[PDB]
Amino acid sequence: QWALEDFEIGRPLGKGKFGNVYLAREKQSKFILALKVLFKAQLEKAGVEHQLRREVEIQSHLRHPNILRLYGYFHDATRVYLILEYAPLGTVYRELQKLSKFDEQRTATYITELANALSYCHSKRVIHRDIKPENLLLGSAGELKIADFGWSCGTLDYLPPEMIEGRMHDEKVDLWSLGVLCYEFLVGKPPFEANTYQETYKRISRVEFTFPDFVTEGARDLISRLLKHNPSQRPMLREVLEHPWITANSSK
Ligand SMILES: C#CCNC(=O)c1cc(Nc2cc(C3CC3)[nH]n2)nc(N2CCN(C(=O)c3ccc(O[S+](=O)=O)cc3)CC2)n1
Repeated sequence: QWALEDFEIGRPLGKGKFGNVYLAREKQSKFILALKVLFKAQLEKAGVEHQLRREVEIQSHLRHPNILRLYGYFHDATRVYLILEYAPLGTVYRELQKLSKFDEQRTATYITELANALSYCHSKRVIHRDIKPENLLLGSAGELKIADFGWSCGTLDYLPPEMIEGRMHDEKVDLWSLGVLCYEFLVGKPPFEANTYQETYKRISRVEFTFPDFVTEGARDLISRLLKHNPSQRPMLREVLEHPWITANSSK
């Protein structure tokens, strides 16, 4: 229903691996949106042609203030194009490099907007992975918005134990990500970082992490409760919005 000639591309937002994302205005009536171009190259270098083709199928059937929108897509002879919502204030990874580490007010609010988005995703029967600071955009008001979802290998940093052990995984995976994220926001780095898979794999498998002095109790109690090896004993996100440290610092 769309084509490359209903759009006017502007400032290059990001130059990535599978393509580029540009600021674009729908010339029909001047709508500001993010337009990502995925070439057949790289994409056809892997079998991800229909791998991230069902990912777009999941994206469209997804409406949420904290979930980045997918308006549509179309195919070229060289590439494919994705019409996405524009997030004025970049990624959380960028804000994280400038501030190095977040406080408790900001972090508690981020895991709140995330718990809501994940809850909606589970109610809509959607399992998510990959969720990391590189995949989180800020809106006009700093509204957190999750992206990618093409994954709905690489750096294991944000993968749960059951997933790397090649075993079974369910909805409780997103509550491990919530734990790893909350740590990274508070500390500045993921709780299982390293220089290799074999080390990170061991560390993530053994669930071996430590706390800097400044990260406080209530935050420790939440990161700890969230980062249990077994898929159970991890609170359902309904219970994570309830946590005292969360509520005592969050926004709504
Ligand atoms: C500071 C400041 C002001 N704002 C920005 O500086 C700012 C705003 C923005 N607004 C957006 C983009 C989107 C779309 C979902 C893209 N919605 N709202 N995006 C970015 N980015 C996104 C992309 N960036 C990447 O590094 C990349 C990632 C994957 C990727 O995959 S793809 O297969 O090629 C290829 C590149 C890095 C800068 N940066």
